[PDB]
Amino acid sequence: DIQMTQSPSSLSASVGDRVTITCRTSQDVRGALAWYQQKPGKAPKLLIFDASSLETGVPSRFSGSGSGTVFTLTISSLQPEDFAAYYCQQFLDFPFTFGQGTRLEIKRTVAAPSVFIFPPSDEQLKSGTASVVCLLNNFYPREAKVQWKVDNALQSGNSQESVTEQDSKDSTYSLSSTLTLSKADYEKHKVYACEVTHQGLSSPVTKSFNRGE
Amino acid sequence: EVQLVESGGGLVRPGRSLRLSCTVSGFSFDDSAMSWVRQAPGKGLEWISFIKSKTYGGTKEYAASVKGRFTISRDDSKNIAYLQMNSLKTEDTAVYYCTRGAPYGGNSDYYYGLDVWGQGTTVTVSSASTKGPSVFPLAPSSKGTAALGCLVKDYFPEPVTVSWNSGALTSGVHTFPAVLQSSGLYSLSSVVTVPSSSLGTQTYICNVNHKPSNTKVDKKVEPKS
Amino acid sequence: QNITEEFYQSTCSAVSKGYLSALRTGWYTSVITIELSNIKGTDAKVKLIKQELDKYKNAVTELQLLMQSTPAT
Amino acid sequence: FLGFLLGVGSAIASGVAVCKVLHLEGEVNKIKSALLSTNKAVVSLSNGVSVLTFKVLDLKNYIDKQLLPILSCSISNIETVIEFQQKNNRLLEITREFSVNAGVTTPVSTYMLTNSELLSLINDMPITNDQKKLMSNNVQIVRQQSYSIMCIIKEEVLAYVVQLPLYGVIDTPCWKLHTSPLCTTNTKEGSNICLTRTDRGWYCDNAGSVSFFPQAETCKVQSNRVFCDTMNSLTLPSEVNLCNVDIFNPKYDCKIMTSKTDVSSSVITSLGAIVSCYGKTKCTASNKNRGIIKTFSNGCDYVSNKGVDTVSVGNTLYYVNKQEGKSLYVKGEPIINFYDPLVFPSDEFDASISQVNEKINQSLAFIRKSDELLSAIGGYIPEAPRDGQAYVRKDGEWVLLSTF
Amino acid sequence: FLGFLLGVGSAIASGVAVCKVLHLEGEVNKIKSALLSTNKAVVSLSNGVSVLTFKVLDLKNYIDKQLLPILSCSISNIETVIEFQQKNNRLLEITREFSVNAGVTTPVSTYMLTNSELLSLINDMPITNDQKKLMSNNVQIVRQQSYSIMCIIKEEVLAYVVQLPLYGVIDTPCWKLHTSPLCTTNTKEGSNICLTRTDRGWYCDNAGSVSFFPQAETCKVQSNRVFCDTMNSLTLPSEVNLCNVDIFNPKYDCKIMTSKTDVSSSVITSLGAIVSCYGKTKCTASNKNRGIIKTFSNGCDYVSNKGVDTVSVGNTLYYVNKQEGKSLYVKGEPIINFYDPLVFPSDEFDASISQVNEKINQSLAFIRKSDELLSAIGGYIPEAPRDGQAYVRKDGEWVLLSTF
Ligand SMILES: *[C@@H]1O[C@H](CO)[C@@H](O[C@@H]2O[C@H](CO)[C@@H](O[C@@H]3O[C@H](CO)[C@@H](O)[C@H](O[C@H]4O[C@H](CO)[C@@H](O)[C@H](O)[C@@H]4O)[C@@H]3O)[C@H](O)[C@H]2NC(C)=O)[C@H](O)[C@H]1NC(C)=O
Ligand SMILES: *[C@@H]1O[C@H](CO)[C@@H](O)[C@H](O)[C@H]1NC(C)=O
Repeated sequence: DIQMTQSPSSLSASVGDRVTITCRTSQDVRGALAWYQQKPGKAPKLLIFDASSLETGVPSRFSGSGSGTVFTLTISSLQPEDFAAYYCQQFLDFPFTFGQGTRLEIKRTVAAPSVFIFPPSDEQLKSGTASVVCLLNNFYPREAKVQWKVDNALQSGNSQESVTEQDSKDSTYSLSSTLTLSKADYEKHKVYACEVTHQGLSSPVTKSFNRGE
Repeated sequence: EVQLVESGGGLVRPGRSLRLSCTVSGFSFDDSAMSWVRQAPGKGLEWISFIKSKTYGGTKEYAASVKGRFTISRDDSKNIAYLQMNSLKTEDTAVYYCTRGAPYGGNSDYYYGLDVWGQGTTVTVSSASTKGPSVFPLAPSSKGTAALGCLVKDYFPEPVTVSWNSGALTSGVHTFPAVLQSSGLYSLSSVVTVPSSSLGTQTYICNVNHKPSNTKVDKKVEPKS
Repeated sequence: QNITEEFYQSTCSAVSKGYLSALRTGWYTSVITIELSNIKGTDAKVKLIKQELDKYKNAVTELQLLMQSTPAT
Repeated sequence: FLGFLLGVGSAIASGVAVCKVLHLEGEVNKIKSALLSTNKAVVSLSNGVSVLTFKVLDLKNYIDKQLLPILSCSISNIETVIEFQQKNNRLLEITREFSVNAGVTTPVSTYMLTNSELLSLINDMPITNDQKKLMSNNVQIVRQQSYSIMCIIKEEVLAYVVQLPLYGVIDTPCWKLHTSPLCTTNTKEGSNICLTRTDRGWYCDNAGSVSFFPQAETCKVQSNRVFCDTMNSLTLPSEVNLCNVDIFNPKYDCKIMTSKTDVSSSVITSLGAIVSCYGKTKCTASNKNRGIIKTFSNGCDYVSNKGVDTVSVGNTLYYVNKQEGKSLYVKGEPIINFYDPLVFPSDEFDASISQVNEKINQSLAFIRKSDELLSAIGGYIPEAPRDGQAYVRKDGEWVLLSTF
Repeated sequence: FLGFLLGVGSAIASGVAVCKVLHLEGEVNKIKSALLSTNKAVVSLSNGVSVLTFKVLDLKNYIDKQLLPILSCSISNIETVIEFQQKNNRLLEITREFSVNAGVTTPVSTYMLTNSELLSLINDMPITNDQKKLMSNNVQIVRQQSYSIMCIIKEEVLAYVVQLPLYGVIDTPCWKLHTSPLCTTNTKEGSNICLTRTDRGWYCDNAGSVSFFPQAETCKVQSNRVFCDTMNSLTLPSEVNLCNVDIFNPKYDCKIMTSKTDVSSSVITSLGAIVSCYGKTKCTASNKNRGIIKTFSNGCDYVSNKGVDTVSVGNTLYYVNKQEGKSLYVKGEPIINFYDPLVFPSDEFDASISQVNEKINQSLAFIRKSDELLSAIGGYIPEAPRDGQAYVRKDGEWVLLSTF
């Protein structure tokens, strides 16, 4: 099989900018590439076939170039419609393997997240489990680091994060880190803290609570 | 005019079989070659299968991940293409799209891209049975603007609809995407930011609806000590 | 823009639809004029201006011979 | 192909008519008096026809004013010499072009009429704004569709007619038909039969009918616009288009050409390439990056330019046009298989679908009726022996009356 | 003659493809940046195709540097004016050639590309040394086979593609076939029948087959070198050559053309002249010193150029080519004498030897079946009138059953 490598996985750019995504292949595909555009939830769309040939109905801002091993997809002037995912596909021999993809986000001024912490409800503790929720509201860029500290003990293997899409109005992300524990372990300790690290924050913000309040 | 409609998706237990069927309408089905491409939830596109035209031998080409387990076929008499999924794993839970491979010319056994794409059908492979959700309040125990929410935990299968104040509250609401827990059940959280001064006057109730189990739960979210 | 083409294998032929017409149906005549001059001590420059006037007079003489045979097809 | 079916016309007849009008007395003075003030005017001749008039060069107001007073004489500056050369070069070049082309030149050179002068003439022509726009954006085509007839040089003025084209039909749908031989694919030599559609060329809708141009080489194409000339056309009914979707339609008798010459060839279309690969010839279609992407089987096939750059038939390499558009492949049984090669007319040029079918009806008469007269050779009887008694017919002989 | 058997191709399709590549954004900046130091360089476009690039004229570094500072303004040197004119004349003539030919010119003029620049491109083309030698000694022919497509004039640069030819097949044996009508020589007017070979044109060995050029007027000759174009050719098997030595060979069905128009003509060959003198036409062959040396008999004959200067057929005077070489006269019975005029198909275009033999075998079938069957049959036996009585044959007559 032939290995595909799309670079970069994420690209932040504004409207009207000139962007370039790269697709490296393991072999000489003899100009047998393909570029696809996939909007979230919808089916992908073939943009460029062969190496640079443009499919019918594709705007002139989409350019395909490269040869042999390195191939580039270029958007001359970005438009608000062009923010989606982009995949490269090889068509030399089977299998027609895909690339990892390149997520395209809207560039924005940096905004530090608003941190909230929610202890498990009394209704849930009576069932046997306990879920402590940490909320990072409206931040940029997407990259954010969250650690749970129970009585200053670092947790691992218990957090499970979830992030929303970029807001259609303010273009901000929102993250939800859920720490799941058992009722016995939850009632063993007393201090529970959420440490948030982000570019907008000069120092890591730690929201905490003592069990009981 | 040109349309590809895949059907036959849905829920299936790990280890059994399910047959997807792509109906083609708008062009000559016998002269063209068909392909199956899936996308796992949160993961990228993965090329799965490919069947060539009747003129080129009817040759089935599969990927390494599904070779020996999946089987592609076509019925040219009724313009339809099948993907038989046998010995299904939990990783096979994905959206399956039906595509048409475009030859390097009008007709050639060298293909340059995937011309037409179907809208896709969702296939969920899980051993878990239908279960309603458990809603728990995320109360603001801290004191500008405060945030509160609901925890919709342990439900199967997708999806669930969460609304605030029967649709009155919309601004500042963030319903996070579902996350599959280690138990095989889904769990999401839906939060909302409101001014701190409106807590003592206005009541906030989240309405969590789950049609696969007919479970509608309204949880009133109010603070504590 | 937005051009199609079809190939019919039954007749081994191809039709390229999608063009716009611009057929030449008729003619329009226009008369172009060049007004001439009735022209009937060697310094440095006069030799050149004299042979240039010779070019001019020979041109009008050759055109007088050419218009002699009114065109006809 | 069907260029012999065209009529014969005189191209410069109109300009020459205006020319013969310009020879009349006073006719030149009307123009010289009209352009005495401005450089462009509209003048109605004696016969009432109104024509545009233009004065592009005034050597009179140069030689008689700027050059005459110096002519004992002496030139003081050299700049006047180069100035005179620049003024006279145009007349020299016009004289050359006329003296070579016998007084009628085409296309109209820039010396005969510059772009500024040509655009001015188009701006003042008695036609629509759409026509002015069309002629102004395609001055290269207007130059190639115009003539320059030299008229007269009387009363210290030079005169030549510029015959400009009128585009009376604009923006109606057109289509170009390409054809190629469709032969059988047998293994024996000369046993194959061939059939070719002959109606190839340009077709354009015009006045409830179709204008057909059999020699597409004479039609000039720019962008999606087709500048053809009705002089090289045929006025056909609209039902001619049926021949593309149904060659066996009853409402129009489609024209074909039959033969037995199975040679391989290719016809490059607007969005692809037709390949007729017969015999031991090798025909392929290739892409500039990977190489050969199709090796054609024996027969007539098609390949779109979507991803194909070259098409090679035998020792001939064709580059396909890389124009953007959608190509659709319409399946169908090659009609040559519907025919019996034993009664197929192999010498047919100016033919049609029904003309060949009727020539087949006759051969079916000639063989099934008249040639089967051989069956009546041995099937009849000879005279019995002119002997004494009578004979009866037994077995295949006359065996008398013992049997009695 | 057989030019209709050829395909249809797009000549400038490759150059137009490269041209459309130059319309893309940034491509012009890549070209402009590559030639910032030298005047010629090799540039690979976005699609990977590598093309040579040349800057033949630099008006930017002349108008802005040597002309701009002088433009209070006053010109001091008069030589600088003529210098600017000499620099600008090339752009003016290039503009003329493009604006007349609608942007596509052929052959490539010296204004478009001088001899030094053309030899530079040939020297830097990535092909064999033998190809460089061939193209370098015959620049006039290379110009006659090249195009000049005007592309774009964007961002302070002018750009046009020069589409040069690649001669992939060199030094293989070629030969030119000349044909002329071969008619009978009867005294009656309409009694004559004619037959003519259609295989006339150029033939060249190429890749185990033969490239055939039916329109020999398009093939150019310099010395013993033949510059043809595969675009208007046909890929035939080698066995086609058999038609010269054995027209009745079975391995190739030679193409002929039958008629009844016995008119006199002459075909000037490479080293002689074929003369078809039919009817009361007087055809002679003469020498400039001695005079008439041969009065042709009625028929098709040949005359070598060794000592003959002119050949006259009727009122037509032909000059034979005086190239040095040996001409060989091969006697033989004219094949038209092998045919019977009563079963000879006279209406035949696009025919072959076996195609004539098939129609002759068919006509003889109807004749040998009609007259040999009707005569042997004619003397049969009629029947007695149907009167419910059985008749027996005796003495050539039908007698009723007279037995008791
Ligand atoms: C031939 O005619 C066609 C019309 O038949 C025409 O081409 C059209 O051009 C328009 C340009 O605006 C295309 O419209 C858009 O193109 C963008 C390009 O990225 C698409 O992304 C758009 O899809 C949007 O739709 C979603 C709906 O929810 C949006 O949410 C999302 O942001 C998507 O971006 C949209 O299609 C139009 O598609 C083409 N049509 C065709 C048939 O090509 C033009 O006149 C001619 N074509 C050319 C190439 O010149
Ligand atoms: C021609 O053939 C058709 C059918 O084969 C038959 O009906 C007809 O009588 C024939 N003759 C004519 C003159 O149409």
